[PDB]
Amino acid sequence: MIFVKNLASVLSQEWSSTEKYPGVRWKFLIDADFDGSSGLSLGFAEIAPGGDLTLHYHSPAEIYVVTNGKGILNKSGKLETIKKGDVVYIAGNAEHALKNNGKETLEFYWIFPTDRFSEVEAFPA
Amino acid sequence: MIFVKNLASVLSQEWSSTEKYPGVRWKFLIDADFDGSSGLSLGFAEIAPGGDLTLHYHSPAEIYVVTNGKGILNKSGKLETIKKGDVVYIAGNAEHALKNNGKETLEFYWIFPTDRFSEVEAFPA
Ligand SMILES: C[SH](C)CCC(=O)O
Ligand SMILES: C[SH](C)CCC(=O)O
Ligand SMILES: [Mn+2]
Ligand SMILES: [Mn+2]
Repeated sequence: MIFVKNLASVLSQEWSSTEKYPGVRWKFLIDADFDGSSGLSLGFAEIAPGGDLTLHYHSPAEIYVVTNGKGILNKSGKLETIKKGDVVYIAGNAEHALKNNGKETLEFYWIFPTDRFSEVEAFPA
Repeated sequence: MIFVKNLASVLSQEWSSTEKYPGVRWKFLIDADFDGSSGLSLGFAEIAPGGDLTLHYHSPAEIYVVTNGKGILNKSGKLETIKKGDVVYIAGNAEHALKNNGKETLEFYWIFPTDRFSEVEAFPA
């Protein structure tokens, strides 16, 4: 199949969040648990000011596509600023974090080379 | 490795194009041939007004993330307009095309679950 999604497409899907990531919420836009797509999966995340996608890692490589705001990417200990217009590559099992130190919402898509988000087990650093 | 890319980062890289796709050009932002990265690869593409990413297919699944402009996505014969903020899922081997019928540049990222772009074999449909 071929399909098109945007935030409006997933209006009926509630935002997801977890205690370990303060100020972060997300929705699944391309995901086998919702769509029967496979091979790649994609979500959309918002990080509120002060929010932190806490240091973690997981087996699959990952890409972030930053679409709004600015933040601080923790590259396994080395900090680098990121902003709208950036893409980020995270090698499999590399520890990474994303902090929103700005006043605007930090927004990005993530992509995994998996059918679904639930196949990706996130381990804390 | 973990790294960040944007258009500024790849200024030194020349735009790629082929007579196969008039009015289309691209750069590689996350790609084994440039970065030694693996698992996922990503490029940035532009389609000029009247440009056509001609109907084609390839083995791996693909995602588009539209960052600007508007286009007509050909979903194996069923057309749908896409615009900034849309993401597109294309199943492996599904026939797809992307035409820019608008006045502004159609810009998007593409993502493959492959180490590099050059290993993807596209066939005209
Ligand atoms: C935004 S979350 C649903 C997890 C993000 C990540 O693991 O990089
Ligand atoms: C922008 S191109 C380098 C081809 C992308 C695609 O396979 O749809
Ligand atoms: Mn991650
Ligand atoms: Mn394609």
